[PDB]
Amino acid sequence: MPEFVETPIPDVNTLALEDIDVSNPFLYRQGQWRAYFKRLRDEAPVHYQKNSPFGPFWSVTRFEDILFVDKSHDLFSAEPQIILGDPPEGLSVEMFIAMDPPKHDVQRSSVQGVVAPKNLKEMEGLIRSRTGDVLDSLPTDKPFNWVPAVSKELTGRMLATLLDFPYEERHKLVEWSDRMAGAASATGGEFADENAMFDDAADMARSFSRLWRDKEARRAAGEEPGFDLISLLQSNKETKDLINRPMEFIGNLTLLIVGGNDTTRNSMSGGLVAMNEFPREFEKLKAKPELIPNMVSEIIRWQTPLAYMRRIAKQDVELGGQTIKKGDRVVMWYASGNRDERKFDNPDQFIIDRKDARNHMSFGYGVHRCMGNRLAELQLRILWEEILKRFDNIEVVEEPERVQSNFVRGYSRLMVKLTPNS
Ligand code: HEM
Ligand SMILES: O=C(O)CCCCCCCCCCCO
Repeated sequence: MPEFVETPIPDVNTLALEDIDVSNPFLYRQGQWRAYFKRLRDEAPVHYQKNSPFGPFWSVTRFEDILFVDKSHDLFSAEPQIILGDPPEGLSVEMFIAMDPPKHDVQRSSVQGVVAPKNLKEMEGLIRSRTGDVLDSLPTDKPFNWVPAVSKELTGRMLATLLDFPYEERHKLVEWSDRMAGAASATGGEFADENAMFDDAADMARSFSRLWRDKEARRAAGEEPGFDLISLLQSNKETKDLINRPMEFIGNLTLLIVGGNDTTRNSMSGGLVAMNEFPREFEKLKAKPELIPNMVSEIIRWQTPLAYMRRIAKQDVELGGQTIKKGDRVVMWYASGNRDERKFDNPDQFIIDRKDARNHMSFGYGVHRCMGNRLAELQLRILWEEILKRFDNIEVVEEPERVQSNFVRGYSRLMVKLTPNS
């Protein structure tokens, strides 16, 4: 697993169509991703790259084509993986995000109760109060890094709540999730030490087993089950014994924590970046706070926290005037589709009252459409409500540092200065 070392990305018009390689995990940081995807959308909407560090792959970059691919599980498989590359040999974990129907459906239906409306309504007060306390704690006298202070802080707490994982150890959930989703061989991310991946897998399984048993014993001793996933699984006849199917046990708990880890964090960081590029939108918001839910959809579209999901063609498929061969990897570039002017007028503008913001494809479409979508939107809505209660302005004071990945579109440093109300 070689490290990816940053080099300057040239202008896309310097290249031949055939040599456009969008697997490069520095395209987002260097701010080249937009022009690169624009050339793909306009000149090669269904595009084969025969030569990449991850092997050959197709890129699908227009909004309508991505819908078709994502919705067509009869034609494209999500197995065995949904990142572009491969996980390191021997620590593939099976997750339903990378499974086809019918097995996908059974696994998803066994956990979906944790984000049912009535269950999210139970989490709401705790989300609000944490959000409030975090924001109350922030300094207003000087800049600070919003990423660890707010985005990661609130996210780590949410992950712990989802499993009733011991609160004081929540950092481990985030760490385990980062290392899994950031493997160099998978996404071109910064994690290239396979030993730490094996260590984490071992520790996770020890820690999740211990928790499962602890929660069984607590329930038997008469603690009321909570709104978490483990309580939910222990309530249903079908999942009461999930610990004895180790692959589904680890897979489902892992998927749930990875699912809302960097996505929600980067949505939280992202809206401040968008507000800084389009500061009028923040005045519009203060004047019409009822826009928050639509703004949340706009933040998610604009940021597009996951750039893609990957599929394999189950058979030959004609698309965009090209022939995708059975067995070929195909990458649905949501980051491109959400900036497709054929769908969205003024795609690169952040417009918090954009009429069709809700139609973004940041959550995908079809049978793998993000199961946590309402939980993400809930958290974002609450963040901005609580921001509006406290702050007349939120200024980004330094160019953000962006994460190295072809999959995560994220921020590691976001220096912010707050100005309180009165
Ligand atoms: C803004 C935040 C988020 C974004 C952008 C996001 C994005 C996605 C995407 C793109 C998919 C796959 C779509 C496809 O293949 O068609 C997905 C699946 C999933 N997400 Fe999220 N997600 C977010 C938040 C969350 C949260 C908070 C959770 C859980 C607590 C979560 C849990 C899941 C799960 C379980 C799946 C698997 C769905 C399936 O395979 O049926 N996500 N998410
Ligand atoms: O080793 C493996 O199988 C795991 C490597 C792939 C990591 C997949 C990350 C899943 C992202 C889920 C985001 C859903 O909101």
